[PDB]
Amino acid sequence: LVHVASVEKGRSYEDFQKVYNAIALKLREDDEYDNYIGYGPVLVRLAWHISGTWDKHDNTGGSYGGTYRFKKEFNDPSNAGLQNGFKFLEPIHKEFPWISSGDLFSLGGVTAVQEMQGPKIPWRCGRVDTPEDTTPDNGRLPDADKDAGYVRTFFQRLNMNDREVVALMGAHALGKTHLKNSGYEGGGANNVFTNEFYLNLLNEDWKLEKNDANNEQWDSKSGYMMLPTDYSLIQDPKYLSIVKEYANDQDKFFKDFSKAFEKLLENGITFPKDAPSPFIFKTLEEQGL
Ligand code: HEM
Ligand SMILES: O=Cc1cnc2cc[nH]c2c1
Repeated sequence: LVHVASVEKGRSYEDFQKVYNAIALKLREDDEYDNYIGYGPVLVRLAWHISGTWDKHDNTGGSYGGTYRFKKEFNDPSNAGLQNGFKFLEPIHKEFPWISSGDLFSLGGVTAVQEMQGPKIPWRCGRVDTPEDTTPDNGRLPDADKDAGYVRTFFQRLNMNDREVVALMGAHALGKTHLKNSGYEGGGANNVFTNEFYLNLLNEDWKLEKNDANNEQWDSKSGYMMLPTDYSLIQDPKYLSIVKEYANDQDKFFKDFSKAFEKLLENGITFPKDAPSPFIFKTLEEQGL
């Protein structure tokens, strides 16, 4: 399976910056969502889940086809809660009907990260909607109740190594878990992108507890929580070294996350040699907007 990036006809950087801006302005406007967390975290999760279906072996899944728009994927139990992100993006897609679904979902994630003061994430356009029969089956997204060995093996399917996995997981600084969504509850409720995931892992006094859904999760008195898969990053000595690195170097985390997140969003896509270079969008703040 080959998916060649095809730039939306006649579109250039300015077009996608307009879309970025519309997303960012709405992020600013709809500030009440999820007890004032806002839509930032759920948009990042959405971009990851539409990408995380990829299988390097046969190039099925991936962000390219925008298949989350189809009920099989939309209704994946692993995607519970993401409908909020999709609804957020609906009016953006109405305003810019020319953008592909894959481009919109992935751009939503990039916009969210940047607007939440995260690293710049270069982003390339050209994903093309594919038919409903190309929607990957449920069950390609990761379980949270597993250990480091599971996480490592899982991410090999997405062609991610230890450093890429540890960097990507830093997105768990964002937002919170919702019992009704995932069977996990609580967390920092933050909407600012920092390396705090790693500092929390290393610095909090974690207690393995059972939540109201009868699932185990690690909790701190400060009110933070870690999934078993999160906590596995300090149980595995190779992961632990990287956690310590990011806990002690904000810039390095930002740079590595940016690369890994772009890679994640671009897995499965062939970019022609004469495709535009990746765009780096200005934040609203950089634009004085
Ligand atoms: C082993 C890998 C992973 C597991 C098991 C996992 C699992 C979860 C679970 C269970 C939640 C709670 C969802 C809810 O109840 O609302 C969550 C939230 C979230 N995840 Fe992950 N995740 C993983 C990797 C990632 C990656 C790679 C990213 C992005 C790079 C990411 C981004 C997020 C974000 C931003 C949230 C907060 C969503 C919100 O606040 O609504 N996760 N994750
Ligand atoms: O409190 C830390 C925290 C916040 N959000 C998430 C999401 C998954 N794991 C998390 C942990």
